[PDB]
Amino acid sequence: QPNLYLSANAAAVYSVENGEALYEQNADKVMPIASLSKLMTAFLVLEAVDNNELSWDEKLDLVRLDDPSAVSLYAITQKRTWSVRDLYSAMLTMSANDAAETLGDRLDGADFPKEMNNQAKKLGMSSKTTFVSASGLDVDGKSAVSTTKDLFLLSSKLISTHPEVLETTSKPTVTTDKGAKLESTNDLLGSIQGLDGLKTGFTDEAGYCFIGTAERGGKRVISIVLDAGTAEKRFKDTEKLMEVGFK
Ligand SMILES: *C(=O)[C@@H](NC(=O)/C(=N/OC)c1ccco1)[C@@H]1NC(C(=O)O)=C(C)CS1
Repeated sequence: QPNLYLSANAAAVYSVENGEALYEQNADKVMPIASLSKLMTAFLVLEAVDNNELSWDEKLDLVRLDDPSAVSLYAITQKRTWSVRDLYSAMLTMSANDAAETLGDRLDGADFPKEMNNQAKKLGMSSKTTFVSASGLDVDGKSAVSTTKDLFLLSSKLISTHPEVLETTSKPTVTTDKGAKLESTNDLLGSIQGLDGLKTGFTDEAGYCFIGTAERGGKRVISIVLDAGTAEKRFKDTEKLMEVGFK
């Protein structure tokens, strides 16, 4: 494998076709993942719509977060009622934590972390993965953790099961029906040709994290960057991983 000099502590890029690694650094090491948890929440929201168990047009009131300081749709808008569609978009574009928690609570109430971990097992993720909340916020001091290998398995399963997820994560801005603008945290959209996802994350413990995905000519790759040093460097790391991915 090539000799990359990444900011990330743990990183890898995989070809979706055979699931095989084109670069791996610390790909078995258990890492905090933070807002990357929202990809499991998206999967379960998309499953519930397909199962005739949830409506895109259902109106829900945002749940209140124990810390009013965290990134939240409510603080940006002063608007409490939102459709499932817009909460889903907010979760994936700007990483609104209260959107993610409102969706998880609607799906399974208090038991939603159990459902995330049940589904982690069904998707082939190892027992090193632990989800604690729909948003990736710590609960009872407990943090969501995984590995780049398990994160790949979740990502590729999300994309092959619900390809329409990329219709949301490929957009630099999502405008809801009523005109609210939801700006994506993925600053590489429009910079790498073929890049259409997937999810950012950051906490002090997790560092700056990003799962990316791009397809050129039938070939899809998924890159995972964990614990980069700055908000810009997880993207510079991704640029290097995409270059290896399409070599
Ligand atoms: C997901 O990781 C989420 N992070 C936080 O809400 C958060 N938690 O700290 C305990 C935090 C602290 C400082 C900034 O966020 C979203 N992560 C990011 C990002 O990927 O950079 C943004 C832009 C929205 S919050």
